[PDB]
Amino acid sequence: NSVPGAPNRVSFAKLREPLEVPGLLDVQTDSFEWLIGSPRWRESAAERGDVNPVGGLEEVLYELSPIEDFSGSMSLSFSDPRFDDVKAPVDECKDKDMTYAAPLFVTAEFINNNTGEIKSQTVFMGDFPMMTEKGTFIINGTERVVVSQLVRSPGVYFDETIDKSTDKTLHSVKVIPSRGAWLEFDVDKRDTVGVRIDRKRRQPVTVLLKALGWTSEQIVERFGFSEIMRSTLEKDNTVGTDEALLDIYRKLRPGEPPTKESAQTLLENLFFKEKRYDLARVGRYKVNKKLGLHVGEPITSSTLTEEDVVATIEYLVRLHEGQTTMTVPGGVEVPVETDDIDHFGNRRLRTVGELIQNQIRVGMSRMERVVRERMTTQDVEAITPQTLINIRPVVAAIKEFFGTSQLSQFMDQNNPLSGLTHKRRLSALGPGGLSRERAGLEVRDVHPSHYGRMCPIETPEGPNIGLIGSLSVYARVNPFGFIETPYRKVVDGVVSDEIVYLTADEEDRHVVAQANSPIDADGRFVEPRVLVRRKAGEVEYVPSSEVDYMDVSPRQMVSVATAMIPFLEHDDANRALMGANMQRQAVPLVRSEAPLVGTGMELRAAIDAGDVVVAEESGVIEEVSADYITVMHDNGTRRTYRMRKFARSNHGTCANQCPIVDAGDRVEAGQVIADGPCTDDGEMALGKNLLVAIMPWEGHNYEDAIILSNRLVEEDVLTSIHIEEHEIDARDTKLGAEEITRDIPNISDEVLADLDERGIVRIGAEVRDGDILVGKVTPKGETELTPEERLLRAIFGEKAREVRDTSLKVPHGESGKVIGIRVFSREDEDELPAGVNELVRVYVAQKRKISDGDKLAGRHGNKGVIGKILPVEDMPFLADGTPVDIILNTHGVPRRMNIGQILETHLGWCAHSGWKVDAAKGVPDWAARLPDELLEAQPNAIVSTPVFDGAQEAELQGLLSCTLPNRDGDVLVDADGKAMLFDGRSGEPFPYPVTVGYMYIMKLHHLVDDKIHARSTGPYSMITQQPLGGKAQFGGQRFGEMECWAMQAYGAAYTLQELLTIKSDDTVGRVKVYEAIVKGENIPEPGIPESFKVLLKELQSLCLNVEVLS
Amino acid sequence: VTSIRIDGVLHEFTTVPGVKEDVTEIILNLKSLVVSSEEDEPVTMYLRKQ
Amino acid sequence: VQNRASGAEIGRIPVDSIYSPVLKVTYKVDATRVEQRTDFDKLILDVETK
RNA sequence: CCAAAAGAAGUCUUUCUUUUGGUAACCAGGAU
Repeated sequence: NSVPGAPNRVSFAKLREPLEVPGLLDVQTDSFEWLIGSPRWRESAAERGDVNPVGGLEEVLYELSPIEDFSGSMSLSFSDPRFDDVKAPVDECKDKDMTYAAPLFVTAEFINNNTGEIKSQTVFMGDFPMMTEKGTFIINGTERVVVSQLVRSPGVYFDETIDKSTDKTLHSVKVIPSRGAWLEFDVDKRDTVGVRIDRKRRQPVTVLLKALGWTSEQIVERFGFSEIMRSTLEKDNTVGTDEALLDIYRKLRPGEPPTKESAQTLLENLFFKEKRYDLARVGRYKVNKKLGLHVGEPITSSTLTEEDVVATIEYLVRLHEGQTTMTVPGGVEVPVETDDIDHFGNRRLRTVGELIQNQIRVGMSRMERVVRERMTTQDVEAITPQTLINIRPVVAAIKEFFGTSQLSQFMDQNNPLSGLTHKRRLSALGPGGLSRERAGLEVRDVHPSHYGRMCPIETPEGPNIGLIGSLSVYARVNPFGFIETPYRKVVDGVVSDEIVYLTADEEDRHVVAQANSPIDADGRFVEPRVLVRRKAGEVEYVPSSEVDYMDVSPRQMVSVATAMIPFLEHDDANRALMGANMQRQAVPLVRSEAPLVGTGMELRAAIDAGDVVVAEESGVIEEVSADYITVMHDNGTRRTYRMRKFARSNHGTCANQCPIVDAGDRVEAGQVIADGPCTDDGEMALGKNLLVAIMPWEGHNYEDAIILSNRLVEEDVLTSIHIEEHEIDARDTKLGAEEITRDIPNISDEVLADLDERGIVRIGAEVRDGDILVGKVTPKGETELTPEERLLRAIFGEKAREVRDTSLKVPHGESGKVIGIRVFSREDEDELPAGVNELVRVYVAQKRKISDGDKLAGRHGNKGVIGKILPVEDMPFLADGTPVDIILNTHGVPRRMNIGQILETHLGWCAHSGWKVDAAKGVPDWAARLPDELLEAQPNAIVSTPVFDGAQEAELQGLLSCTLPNRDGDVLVDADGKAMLFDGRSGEPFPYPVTVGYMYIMKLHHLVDDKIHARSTGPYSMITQQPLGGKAQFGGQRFGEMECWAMQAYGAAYTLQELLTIKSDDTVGRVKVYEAIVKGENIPEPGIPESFKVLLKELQSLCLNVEVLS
Repeated sequence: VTSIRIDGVLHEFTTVPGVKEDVTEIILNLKSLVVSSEEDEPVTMYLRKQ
Repeated sequence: VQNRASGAEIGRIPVDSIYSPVLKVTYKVDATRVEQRTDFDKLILDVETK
């Protein structure tokens, strides 16, 4: 549509969108360039927040500096963070297992406050991992994604909880800071206002107020409008400020002698000295907004103040009093109401920059601790800024973050859509967020403030449902971490084109209409009554004069993955959730095909994911090949694009890239120049178009099972390539000298045929489980001084030749060609982990066809494993001899409420055959509002039905009534959309017509070949002698507690006794039963399991005298 | 056709210098040949291009 | 056919074989059911090869 | 219970004897 070479996909959309879809990877990239402080972010903030532009690093270095000693006779300060160029390109870093990072330098200045001798230096602060142009990090070769975290913003939260004993309303307030100490004010069943500083027992608020320097006269002067505060003051029992300080000291400081100076200083230290208490800028902003204190002054300062505390107490007591609004002296009035903590005005987003800033902050705190401890144990005038700084904790924090965290994860690379979905994810679980096992049902709900900001459909189906969400298409995150959505403001009933981004609170104040409303070509609603959203998400019918805003489009409340489901509004939310979640499990196929009926989101999602090659500058193609494309730019310069051929992804799939241009074509900037894994000419192509029938067939498509044609196996329609990675390295060791070689002890030559002259197998050789990939031997150890042997070694010269082959064998259940071998070595001064001499990596590839038990799926949540694969002759075939490819059961459709698949089938038939609306005498009425150049289409036409503005039922019916014949003038599918099929197995025609069409089905990464496993006997564990677990070792299936209850219920005592003794851990029973079976004898009697004896020994180790009596 | 042998390639998952397609696409294109033989034993046909 | 089953080098690329000449087949029957009960069918079979 | 080496018999490749050699916990992600 707005891409220079996109395919012509004609849309059914009736509406027009004013706003283009933003960059879909803007969250990550605009959050990181704020952290490092790029000029791009500087300009972006200038045209917005020019009042105070500062990056994350500069903020950390400003809050840290200066670092002073108690005497104040010397200080250390930091400034001007600076980055060098990256150490190596992205491709080299990924190939050689190097972290993609850049050096960081700061200017530390040391001042002696009694000699004025200033000493500045440039201090190296470590290597800082840098984000690539696709929103990912490259840590130790692998590609990672940092996920954005949904947390609760810091501020003041008022809530009311009923009381069981008295049936009274009990209000409360919590002042949650960033990295500080809490303090709650509450009204208990008795009419008194308490306080819980830090986390202690309730104390009257009067104690705190007096400790802050308030006389009993001032309190009753300002807080004289409530009976509760007077009641609390009267029964205070505390007179004098010092007494209040002492009481607070008693409560807070356990078992210490109270005094005046310590109590005076500790209270101000806890909440007012900003080294132990911070609110951030978001917290200060939220407190000022809730209480309305400083509307004008800019936010500089992050500590509490007496004004804030007194205002909070007054707000709480007036809320309990039942007031409506409150004005604070020196500040505008505000409404008095309780808070909802699940409101997207109270939940903010910690993006990829905020998290790294927090980690740098703790690292710098540790470093400054070391610095100020080291400033007192070194003699002055020998100190230089380089001898105080210890950079190791800082670099340690970064490593800990990027290696160990629940937000730093391996990038999801099942297919291109998976990674884009991974980068736009908002997870509520992490360090500092709630927990999967401790999350209720009120936080998993879809609050009405999510509209336009978090997609209500796309979320995990398991125990993570509701705790992980995804960002909508048009949403952006503002400077404080709050999500915004564009709205089209309507002035005096005229729908303008001024787009304004509103966060959930502003959207709360106003009244918002709907996108699919009847605009009359002049920005005027046809009727006065339109559905709107009122304050608490209420939906009503307001006359079209109060409306303030309208949505920029439908498809504003959905995310990227959910915007690719055609006919989404005909499917219930339960099945649409599955349809969106199963699109990121599809596996790339050997050849890709774009859907006949899409939604128009595929091109944008494909170009923004980044798996395609896009012309950086316009020019003319000079050379094309399977390996590269050379573009000749309009001005002299040339550029060569290299391709990724058969490269493994994080999940073991193929990552091909092939060109889609010829040697003479001219390309334009931003034009797709080479396809990717799951792209067909620049558009996402996750599956294939299959001819489908919707009948029950002989019980093989029974209960969600599926029937496939054998053509899909012969013609490699659903074939995929899977690649495996195997690693081994040679390490020094204390004994020394690990070696990769062909000379392996106790190995014959027949099992050393595929290996090349120096170990590793040859490229192209097919392997089976157990074959050796890299030959390797290590010292046998047991360095022993046996007289004759040792005296022969020492002077006579007998060699050690102690070897123990730790070779690399291909594990159980694996095979395929050897496509690549990557060998590192210390001889070539390659950067390897310390103590490693050599490192070799072998890639093994398989090509898998579709087979029974493999999982398939559509875009509407119609999953199911393949039940049978019929020969092409015994399948229902059309009157012209065309067999169907897939057969789906009827009983699954009407009960699940996903009728969108039937409409997709009808429109797919119409698109495949091509149509022509006969406007011989006037266009038909059903085709009146149908866009032009949709009145006719050629066979195999690609169309698009946007998610909430697509093809109506009347238009589908009309298109079905007029559809082109195939070769002879025969129309196979009638106006109802059904065809007369023949039974290819018996020969007779089926008595009634059946629904046929084209559906777009996907192959999911749940194949049987990874799921099948069996075991007679094999490896056993060590501590307990039970069999191992897992397919790669061998392992047995687990016979758990529930399966034991089932067998006890049946009454089968002998089966249960043998299963637990002579099949698991009866060490002599195992061998005896094997011998009895092979020799044809009777199975012997079981003994005692070994785990019971292990249990007895552990109990005895706990100093318990366990003994078995007779 | 029962098998092929490209001289410069060792397996199906590689690329030929100068050819716009890769070996997998070449095999998928050859999978559309229609040929008729007259003798039971296998025979070989050659293809050379410069 | 797996490369190991036959005696073949690394350069051999086994290929799936489809020895079917016929492309598409269909039929229709013209049943004449008169009132006097002298009936018969008429098979019209259509064959298309590659 | 398996591998390697040596000796003996026959078969043209098995048997007998001797020597050497022979796993877990965390965190994360999925499925029903």
